[PDB]
Amino acid sequence: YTPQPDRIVTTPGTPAAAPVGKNTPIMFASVVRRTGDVNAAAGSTNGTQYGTGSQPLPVTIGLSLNNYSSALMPGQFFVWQLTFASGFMEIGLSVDGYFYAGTGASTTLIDLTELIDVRPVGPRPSKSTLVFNL
Amino acid sequence: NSSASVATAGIGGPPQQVDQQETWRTNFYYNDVFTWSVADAPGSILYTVQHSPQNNPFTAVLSQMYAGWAGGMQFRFIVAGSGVFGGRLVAAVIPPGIEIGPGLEVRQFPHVVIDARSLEPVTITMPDLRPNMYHPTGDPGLVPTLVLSVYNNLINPFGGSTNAIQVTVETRPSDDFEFVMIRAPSSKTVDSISPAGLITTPVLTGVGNDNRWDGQIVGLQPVPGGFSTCNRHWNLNGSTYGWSSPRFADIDHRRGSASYSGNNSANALQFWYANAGSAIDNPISQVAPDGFPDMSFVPFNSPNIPTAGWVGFGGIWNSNNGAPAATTVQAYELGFATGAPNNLQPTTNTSGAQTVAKSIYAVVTGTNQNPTGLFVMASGVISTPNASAVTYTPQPDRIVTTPGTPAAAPVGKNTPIMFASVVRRTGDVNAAAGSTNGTQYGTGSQPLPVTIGLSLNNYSSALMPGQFFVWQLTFASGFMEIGLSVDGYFYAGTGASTTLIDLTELIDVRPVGPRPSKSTLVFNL
Amino acid sequence: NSSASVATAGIGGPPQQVDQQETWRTNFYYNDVFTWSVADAPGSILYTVQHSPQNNPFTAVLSQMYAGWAGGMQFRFIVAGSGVFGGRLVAAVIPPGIEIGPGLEVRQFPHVVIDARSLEPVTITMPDLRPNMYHPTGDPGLVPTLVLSVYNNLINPFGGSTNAIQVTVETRPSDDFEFVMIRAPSSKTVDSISPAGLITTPVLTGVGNDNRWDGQIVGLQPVPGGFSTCNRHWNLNGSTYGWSSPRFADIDHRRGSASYSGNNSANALQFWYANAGSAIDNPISQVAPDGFPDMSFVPFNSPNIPTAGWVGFGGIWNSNNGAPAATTVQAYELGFATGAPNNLQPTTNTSGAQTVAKSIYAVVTGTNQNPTGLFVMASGVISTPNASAVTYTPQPDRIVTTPGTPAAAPVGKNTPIMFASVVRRTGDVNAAAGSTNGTQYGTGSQPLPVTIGLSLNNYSSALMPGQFFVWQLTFASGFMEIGLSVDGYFYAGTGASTTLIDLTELIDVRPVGPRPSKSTLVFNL
Amino acid sequence: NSSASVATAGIGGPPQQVDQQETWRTNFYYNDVFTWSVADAPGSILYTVQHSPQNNPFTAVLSQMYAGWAGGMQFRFIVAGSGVFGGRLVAAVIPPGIEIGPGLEVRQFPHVVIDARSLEPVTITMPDLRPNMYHPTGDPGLVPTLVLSVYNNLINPFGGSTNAIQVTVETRPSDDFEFVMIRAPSSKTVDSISPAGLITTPVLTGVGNDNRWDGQIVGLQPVPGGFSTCNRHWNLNGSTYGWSSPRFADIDHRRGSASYSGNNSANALQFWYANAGSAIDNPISQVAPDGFPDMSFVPFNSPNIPTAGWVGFGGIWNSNNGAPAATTVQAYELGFATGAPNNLQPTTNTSGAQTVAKSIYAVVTGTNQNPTGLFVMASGVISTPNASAVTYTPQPDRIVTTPGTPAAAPVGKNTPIMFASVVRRTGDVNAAAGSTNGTQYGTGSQPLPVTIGLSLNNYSSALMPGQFFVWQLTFASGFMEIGLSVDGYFYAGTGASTTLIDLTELIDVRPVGPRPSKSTLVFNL
Repeated sequence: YTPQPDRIVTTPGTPAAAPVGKNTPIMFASVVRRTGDVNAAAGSTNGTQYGTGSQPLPVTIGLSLNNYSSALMPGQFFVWQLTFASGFMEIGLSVDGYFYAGTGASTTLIDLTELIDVRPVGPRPSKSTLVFNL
Repeated sequence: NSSASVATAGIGGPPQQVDQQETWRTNFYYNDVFTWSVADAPGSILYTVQHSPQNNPFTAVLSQMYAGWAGGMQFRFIVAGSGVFGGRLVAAVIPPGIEIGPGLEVRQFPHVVIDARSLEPVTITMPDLRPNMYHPTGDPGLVPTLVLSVYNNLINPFGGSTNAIQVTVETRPSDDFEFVMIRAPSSKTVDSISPAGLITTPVLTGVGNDNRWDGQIVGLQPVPGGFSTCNRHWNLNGSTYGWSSPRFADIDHRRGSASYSGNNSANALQFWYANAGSAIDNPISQVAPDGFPDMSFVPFNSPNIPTAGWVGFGGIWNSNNGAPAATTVQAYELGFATGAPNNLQPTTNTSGAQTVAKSIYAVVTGTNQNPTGLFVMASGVISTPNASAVTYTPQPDRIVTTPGTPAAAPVGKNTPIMFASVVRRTGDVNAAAGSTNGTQYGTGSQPLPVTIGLSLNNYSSALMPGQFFVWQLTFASGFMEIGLSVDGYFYAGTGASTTLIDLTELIDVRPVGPRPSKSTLVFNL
Repeated sequence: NSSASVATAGIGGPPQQVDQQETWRTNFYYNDVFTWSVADAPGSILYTVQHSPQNNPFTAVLSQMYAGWAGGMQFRFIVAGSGVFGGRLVAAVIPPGIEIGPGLEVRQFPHVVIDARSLEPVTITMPDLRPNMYHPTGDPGLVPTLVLSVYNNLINPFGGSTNAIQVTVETRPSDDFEFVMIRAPSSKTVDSISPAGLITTPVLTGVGNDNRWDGQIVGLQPVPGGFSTCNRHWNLNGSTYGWSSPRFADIDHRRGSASYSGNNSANALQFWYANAGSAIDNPISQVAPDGFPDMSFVPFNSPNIPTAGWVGFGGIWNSNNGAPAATTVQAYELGFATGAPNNLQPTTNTSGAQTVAKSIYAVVTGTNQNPTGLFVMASGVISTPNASAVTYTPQPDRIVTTPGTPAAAPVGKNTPIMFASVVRRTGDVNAAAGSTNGTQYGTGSQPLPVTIGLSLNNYSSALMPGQFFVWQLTFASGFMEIGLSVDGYFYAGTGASTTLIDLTELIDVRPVGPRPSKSTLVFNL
Repeated sequence: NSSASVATAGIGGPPQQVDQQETWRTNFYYNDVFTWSVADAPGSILYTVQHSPQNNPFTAVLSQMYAGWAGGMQFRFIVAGSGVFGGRLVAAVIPPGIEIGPGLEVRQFPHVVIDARSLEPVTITMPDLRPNMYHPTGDPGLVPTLVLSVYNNLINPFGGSTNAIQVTVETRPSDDFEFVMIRAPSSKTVDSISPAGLITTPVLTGVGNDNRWDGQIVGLQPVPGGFSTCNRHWNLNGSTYGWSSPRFADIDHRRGSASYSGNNSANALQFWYANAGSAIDNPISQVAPDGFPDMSFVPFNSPNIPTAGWVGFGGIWNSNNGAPAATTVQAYELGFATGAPNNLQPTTNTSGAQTVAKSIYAVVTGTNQNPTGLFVMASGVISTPNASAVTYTPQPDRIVTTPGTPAAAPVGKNTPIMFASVVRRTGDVNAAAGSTNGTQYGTGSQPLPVTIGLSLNNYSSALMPGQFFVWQLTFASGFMEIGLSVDGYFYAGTGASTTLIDLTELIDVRPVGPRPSKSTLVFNL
């Protein structure tokens, strides 16, 4: 996956994303174009690559346009549930703008193409573990 | 207080005057059952129904007799549980005009809660939500929806395992409910629903009825890696991609080419072949004659017999004549191939392919002629050595199909299945079989009485996408459930198992009724 | 039966608030009559009608003035007898939403018997079975049906040919019948009834023309093999599948290739063609340009003329400059074909076709150009050599159709009809015929004011897909019924006939209103 | 007008549930206002409304809370101006069964008059003229409509210096008004879907962008002569006549032919073309590859620059190869054309078009191959002379559209407008320019957020074909109204002016709702 965290460039003012309990910080994985050797066959039928971001742009543009300090005070995550064709999970958003999952020490990619729907659970304490049941 | 149900029904009923014919509706009766999984998310709808006289079995019967009706129905739910399963459900009556999908908050309605450790039954009432006019039986119009949603997720502690538990539904007509206007009792039937009829105990307990070899169905075979089949295979939209008819009949292709191998006229192997697009004599599809196998060719040279070939008896018949040639009549392997005779290779793709025949044993006198007919019997026998281990025939890689074919693939823990049958085997010339029962397992994906019924009568309306139609098999010991998809393929809850299920211990089969395609089918043997 | 409900209708009725018209309607008026014979079998249904303000003629005139209606209508029946004939009919008021057709029995309905030996008329009131909901005059909804069926067979003591008697029906509105919502009887168009106005006496008499050859309608032609039509056709859903305008309009196509074949640039046949589906300057659909004939081409070889070809007069027209070429002016065959410019073969499928034009005689100087336009007149002539020639043109096999076009095939004893007209024929230099007109028959699927009217106003939800809208055609001697489907085909009840019906001795046309499509339309001419 | 309807509003039962509430009904509160000018014609309609609880503020919020309604609602009108002013207005309640427009004769329905001199307010109680059934907040069924029309025109005797006065509209629910089917508050049905939410202020201030160029929308551009647009454009029927999906992504077309010009294999100008109907990897439409610009190509010969051509960066890719050939990679001018390689002409229609590319500068090494692909980036930059910043690109002529596309033309005094955006421009390599980046107005039909929400939700039963959905724009100096049609095009009441309207001084946008099309959108700047 590109970029790796050691590659990511930042300003000194940046808050860090770190774990809370069993809750872990998450990145959003995406399909991005790849290019290799000049004139030769790709070696991959789908052309696979996983480019990463920590926030989706419609959420970034909304947090920049309109201040939400009052909405989530320190010690809370704002929570939504994902319902999949089979199974469910809950996802949380911190003050610091980083998104969290109850995936612990897992490094496995969660597939969003089987998503049926997402609905808000509402604001919750940051210590509480987010459900993962896939 | 708000106006009485019976009085408002009275206001709904004017052009009618003969009134209520009943004094009996206090008992509750079995409507249905649904399953609740540990998967089923908070806010998920397991079960929904629209208000109808069909909601109760007694009213369903009486409704045949009458043109119109009005009033309420009461619905009662009993949880099976165990005392150690938590989670809770909400039952809501949705007044008409409310769209139903995952955006519907079902707890902002008139409602009651069902706890999963509940000993006692929980009941809710569905009144008439448009008492302004009576409803027709045969064309109801605007009706309220009953909806059941998961209020809190299913909590198992895991002292064993259990990942699905069931909730029963029971119904009764209200004291305001009424029928009016007698009509012909025959128009709507008492007999069981049009898919259910397709599977009953005699198709499986004997007789012989498979859609490929027409042998006795001994067992059910699961396929973990799916398959595709189309020849004599029908879906519930009543369309086929195959080329043979569901009425078993002799194999006749009038314009093909004949040659022989052995470099000598007499005591030789006759060869016959034709292009795919040469099959003019078939009304169904001009891509291969009726009754020709959906199996690829398995090349051999004397003295060897072909291993896992389809073999049938017949001979060569001149293009315009009235009778076949008698010296050419012998047993032949029949199959799909390309580049016949001389660059001959097996293929399971029809597009530019050739339908071929080659003799197992020698013909008295050979013939080279083009064009000529091929006349070979309806159904084949498997050629394979004596003693030699049984590998079910045909394997999926062998199965020939048209490009239009839908594939059978897994759903969750549900796996696509084939019906296994006893088919004749022949090996080495003059030697002992090596097997006392003569064992072989020939396979089909659909039984023929079900195929012929799906071709005769369209059932699109009966099972809409995301559902399987379900039946239960009860055995002398144990039970299982079997499901039928839209695409005509049959499914079992056998997962990654490849073990053959024995149908000779079947006591009975009964319809569970239509169910969601995601739900796992029970297996308990 | 339901005659108590007078006081329960009187809650649903009164919120509207209107007067009762009683003094004008003392007497009953003629609605229809049907024939009863020794060969009409028991269980057969001879006559049926829906409740409607259109049953009494004066109430129909009043319906115009009002936007709602309610209450009952009285029906009065007269048997013509003799007093020596036995037998009985059964009269039942059928509930709303109960399907009508031959499967329908009176067996378990409330009824009255109508007797062969009766000498006195027998009067039934047909009550309102919808009274809680007031009906709209121009969107009515669901109503009940009055049905008369044969209980006992007509029997005669004696021989002879005499085997039939008639039964007349006359109607009167009841004392419960009412009109409400007078508003402004000002400026609504289809207050008058939309479907009923399509056929009229002076229109079938001498004002109407047909919608494909623009000729005068002489007759009706049954087609017992059935047929299909798409172009310049509209329907009761407002939808069409053609390309040409609702009226007759000239051919202008800017983008073609022009060429000739021969050994010389002069005294040659000009050829021009362009692809189907490329007419982006046609507002209706790109299938062909406007004015282009919907019948397949006629191949011919120089110097011979095409038969039963569509010929039109025009020339090659410069695309760059916008102007004709005089030297090219000639009579041309215009048609749909495939295989252009030189492998031409006929088709009835538009998709992948070419719209083709070829001159029927020599042009003085030809032109080879790409691109060049084609400019031809609206009106068309049939190409036929001297005297005796083809029976009617286009034959059903010649007609082209575009996807989406449903074909019209017989139902029971009702057969689909085409409209026949006398059309102009020209063919072969200084030819002649056996008659001065040279009696050549052009056919259209609809009359053109009907094609124009069905494109001008809406007609949806007025006629039911099971029913046909019926009109009665009355002659100086005898009568027949004609019907219109939802699809916009006309049908008549001649069964397996091919014989042409002569409309010369027509006195009158009257609407009979909807009737089930399996009901035979009567023929007594 | 009726008054027994109230007894009918009166009937209850199972919709009421517990505890119904009168709510506030006592006083008249401001619903709306309309303007009456000396300009307006007799028989013109100033105000119209269907009966609904969305005609108080208090019953519009309670509409979410309750699922069903019934009964009358009172409307009070106050004329303000002077006693010296002549003219008269007519208020009338019209029963259902109507289509309102040029033929709906207001002054011939039962009605009351409103005189301009009236100091005191004039009241009407509007009842239910179909009270038999509860309406839900779904379909209510067809209801009575309130219409106010000018009977005789507004006169000022003191001339044209003052020429308009306003009339206020106030409502309160009547006695017979009731609610039913309460349930509990949540969002529901047709109520939650409206074109309103597509347009809003942050999108026009700086968040949004256009659908052709991805630029930042600086202005509104009026187009008096009309235009047509389909690519990446959408309607309120939810579909597109275009060939691009609604996002910006690379242009990939696998089958075209590639060549170069200059008779040299290195340093040459690359050419690629293909016919329309070969876009094998596009689901939207096979006519052109998604992401391809909807404009006709612009001719240039080397080294001369295209005057206002669309340029993008990319190169040539063969199907057998995993990534493009680098030597080919260069800037290309892209367009739709006919007549490749060397007879090139622009095309405004997709039918028979060719999608063409030519490099603006030399490529390192050319490639001659057929078929072979084209791979070019998502959004384009404008090619145009050095210090050019005249009007906008594309002009209406330059836009390419399909034969299924409906065109945008003036309706009344309402003119179509395009959305103007800032685009990158280049003067050909190096030299000088009018500024650092240079001014350039690229235009699109829609803001990309409106396009994504038309593709996301179906608004067909949410704006009528005769209507515009209207919002009002406030600028620092001045204000205007803007409208969106059901066909996807945007309009302004600017008439024939061409002046660029600046959205950079935009304070606000807010919805005015549905308005009929003919009636003029306000422009006061």
